[PDB]
Amino acid sequence: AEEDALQMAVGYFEKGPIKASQNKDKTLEKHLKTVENVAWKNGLASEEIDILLNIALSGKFGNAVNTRILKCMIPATVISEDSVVKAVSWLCVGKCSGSTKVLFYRWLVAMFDFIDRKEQINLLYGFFF
DNA sequence: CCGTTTCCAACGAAGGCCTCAAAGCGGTCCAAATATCCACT
Repeated sequence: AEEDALQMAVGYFEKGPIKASQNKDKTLEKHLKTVENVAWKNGLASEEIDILLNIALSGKFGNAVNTRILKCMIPATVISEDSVVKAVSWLCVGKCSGSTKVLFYRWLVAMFDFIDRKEQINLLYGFFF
C-alpha cells in the first residue's frame, strides 16, 4: 500500500537535500504529508525513530523542514535509548538552532515515560546541566 | 561647721514589638493583533 512509500521517503531522507529540482521538494513535502497521516492514524515504529531524529538534528534540510519533523514525531512504540544518546550528541555538536532545540527539549519532556531504559539517560546528567 | 563633687533612687519616653481592620490589585485565565525572525529570492 503506502508502507513502501514510507520506506522510500525515509530512504530519500537518508540521501540528503536537493539543489536544483525544487519540485522534488514539493514531492518530499507530499512525503511529509504521508508521514504525518500515518503518524496520526497509527503512529511510527521504533526502527525509523533514530534515523528521523538524527536527520532532524543534523541540520541538512533547514529549519523550515526540521520544525515539523519534531512535531510529527509520534512514538507509537517504545523509544530506544541509543537514539536519545545520538540526539544528545548531535545537540552537543552545535549545528542546531534555538527553536529546534526548544522543540526537542519539549518533546523529550513530554515523551519521557515512553522510553524503556532510563539509566543511560541519567548517565548524561552533566550534558543536560 | 559648711560648700562642693559623686554615686544612687526614680519618672519617663522611648523604642520596639504585636495585633487588627480596611483599601488595592497582582496574579491567573483568556481573548484576538502583531510583531520577532529566518532565511525567501
